[PDB]
Amino acid sequence: KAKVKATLGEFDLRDYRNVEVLKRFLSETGKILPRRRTGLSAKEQRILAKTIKRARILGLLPFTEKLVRK
Amino acid sequence: KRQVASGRAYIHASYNNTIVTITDPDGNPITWSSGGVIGYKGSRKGTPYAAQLAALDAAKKAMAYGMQSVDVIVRGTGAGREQAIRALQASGLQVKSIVDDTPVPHNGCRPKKKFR
Amino acid sequence: PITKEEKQKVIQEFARFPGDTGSTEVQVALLTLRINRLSEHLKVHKKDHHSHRGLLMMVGQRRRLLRYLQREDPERYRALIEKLGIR
Amino acid sequence: MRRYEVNIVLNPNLDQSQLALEKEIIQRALENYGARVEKVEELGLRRLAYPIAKDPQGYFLWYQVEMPEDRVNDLARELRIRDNVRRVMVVKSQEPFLANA
RNA sequence: GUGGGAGAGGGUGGUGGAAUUCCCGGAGUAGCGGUGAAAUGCGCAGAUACCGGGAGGAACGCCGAUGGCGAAGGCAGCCACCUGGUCCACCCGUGACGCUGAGGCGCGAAAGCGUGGGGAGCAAACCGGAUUAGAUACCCGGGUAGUCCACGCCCUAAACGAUGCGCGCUAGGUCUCUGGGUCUCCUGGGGGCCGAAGCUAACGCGUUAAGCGCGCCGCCUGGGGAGUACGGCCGCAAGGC
Ligand SMILES: [Mg+2]
Ligand SMILES: [Mg+2]
Ligand SMILES: [Mg+2]
Ligand SMILES: [Mg+2]
Ligand SMILES: [Mg+2]
Ligand SMILES: [Mg+2]
Ligand SMILES: [Mg+2]
Ligand SMILES: [Mg+2]
Ligand SMILES: [Mg+2]
Ligand SMILES: [Mg+2]
Ligand SMILES: [Mg+2]
Ligand SMILES: [Mg+2]
Ligand SMILES: [Mg+2]
Ligand SMILES: [Mg+2]
Ligand SMILES: [Mg+2]
Ligand SMILES: [Mg+2]
Ligand SMILES: [Mg+2]
Ligand SMILES: [Mg+2]
Ligand SMILES: [Mg+2]
Ligand SMILES: [Mg+2]
Ligand SMILES: [Mg+2]
Ligand SMILES: [Mg+2]
Ligand SMILES: [Mg+2]
Ligand SMILES: [Mg+2]
Ligand SMILES: [Mg+2]
Ligand SMILES: [Mg+2]
Ligand SMILES: [Mg+2]
Ligand SMILES: [Mg+2]
Ligand SMILES: [Mg+2]
Ligand SMILES: [Mg+2]
Ligand SMILES: [Mg+2]
Ligand SMILES: [Mg+2]
Ligand SMILES: [Mg+2]
Ligand SMILES: [Mg+2]
Ligand SMILES: [Mg+2]
Ligand SMILES: [Mg+2]
Repeated sequence: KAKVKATLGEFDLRDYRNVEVLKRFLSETGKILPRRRTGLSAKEQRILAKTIKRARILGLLPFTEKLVRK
Repeated sequence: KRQVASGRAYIHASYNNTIVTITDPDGNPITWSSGGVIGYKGSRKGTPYAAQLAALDAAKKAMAYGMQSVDVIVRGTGAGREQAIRALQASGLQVKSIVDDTPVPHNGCRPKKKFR
Repeated sequence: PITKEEKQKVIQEFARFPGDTGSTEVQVALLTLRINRLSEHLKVHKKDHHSHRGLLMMVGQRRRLLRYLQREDPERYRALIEKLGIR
Repeated sequence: MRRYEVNIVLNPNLDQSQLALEKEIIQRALENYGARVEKVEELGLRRLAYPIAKDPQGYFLWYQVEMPEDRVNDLARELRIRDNVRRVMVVKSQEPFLANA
């Protein structure tokens, strides 16, 4: 399976307003994806998590979602 | 006396009981059933067969209301949490989609001693 | 907090000669600056205990440096103490 | 004076009089607290991920400013007191940490 | 000193969503809950389930790790402000200014105390239902203090790495966090795992020493009696030394 960073450009991990790329790092639900599927380093993941929470509080990223086909 | 022709179906399954509430596309309920609505009384209500019978009874009451297309919402976990959906699929109601909306907190409340 | 403007102001004020950075005089001056900053931070925020431990350590270091200065040259020690208003 | 980024999400349904009024009130708040406005980006209508104040959409504003530090919280409060302003997040500016460089 | 860096380090104020409970409303019948079975309990004054709205308290899912920070206790949503510690590079400044530390002083999980707030959920005591030869327990239903906050006390612990602090010396390999570098790698500084020499009663330790040395502090001298008695000190008390 493909990791998120493998298929992506040279993007800003500190931009909480870019929903297009931050949506890639969320799961089918609103959960943040683990490093196994994001292909990020520890520092990169640590920054991404905080930017994702920032975007969430601004109503740009979903706090949680609903699972399908279950 | 409603002629709803379409709606939602919520399956609340626990380890002590499984209940099915068939509702309309904007949230209000139409009919419902459970393991106690049907004959079973005690722990018998938590078996998958009771969940199947409850789903089928609720689906037939929906037929009495005139239900054809059904969207499924699932909350909880227990024996027959899947058997309810299986019977609901083979009940004669065209299943639109299945959704698991089990409410999980963000670590808000302190559980009972059983749950720690 | 303490930006480079204030820091360099104090350093150029307490230098033994142009270019000096780590003289005992300059060390005690910068120490006393951070001491006063923290002690004013601890006038409010009486429940900040870890910063209070940091203040204890800063006091200890400043006192050690002043003891050394007093042991080596008493006159420069008096000058420093009078210039900073300590002890 | 440090560099900050003010995000403002307010009611989308406003017309031009109301929107210009709220925007000029934000401007007056920035003036009164010593906020030098370096740049501005107005996104406007956007689809929220979750409903905010019973509304599925919101109107967005982003201001990069330079203002004194001890006034940031009071400025945030004064910005929040307005009814139509539903979200205020003041963020200290930072450098663009990149990935997959 | 300069210039960079990582962080649930601390304090203050703000702020977000999920969930529980409760209240208002809509729609909707006959049970829900709970257990190994059950019963107390709740439900026709309309519950449970579903939908919308409101209130309030407490805690922060995914990220999260075998991770990080702190002297220890301990510290996880987000934002801002105040502030501590620490690491690296530059080789710039002072010129032994160092190490330890009886006493003292400060900090010190939880529970507990006092005054005043707060109170969703949980829950000693307690009230019931079961189980049993009996049930004063485990299991179920309730439920107060408390848990939360402000301020002042309390000074205990498996307060654990059961390993005091500092420095130097003594094979490496592997995983990792964070810096620098001419960036298959090297070089620092933290977190683990194997294992040289050596150590150990053995288990095991092994550049994060329990190895080889040095300095300083604390403590030990058979078990029970007993962390008891007396005395002193501290404490509102419980009680602690
Ligand atoms: Mg049952
Ligand atoms: Mg507002
Ligand atoms: Mg912190
Ligand atoms: Mg903090
Ligand atoms: Mg009602
Ligand atoms: Mg009744
Ligand atoms: Mg009754
Ligand atoms: Mg009654
Ligand atoms: Mg209340
Ligand atoms: Mg986890
Ligand atoms: Mg700092
Ligand atoms: Mg030199
Ligand atoms: Mg010289
Ligand atoms: Mg010492
Ligand atoms: Mg001592
Ligand atoms: Mg204590
Ligand atoms: Mg306590
Ligand atoms: Mg109390
Ligand atoms: Mg309870
Ligand atoms: Mg109980
Ligand atoms: Mg009995
Ligand atoms: Mg020793
Ligand atoms: Mg590198
Ligand atoms: Mg450490
Ligand atoms: Mg190492
Ligand atoms: Mg050997
Ligand atoms: Mg070993
Ligand atoms: Mg050693
Ligand atoms: Mg030994
Ligand atoms: Mg003793
Ligand atoms: Mg004896
Ligand atoms: Mg005792
Ligand atoms: Mg005696
Ligand atoms: Mg006594
Ligand atoms: Mg007395
Ligand atoms: Mg005792």
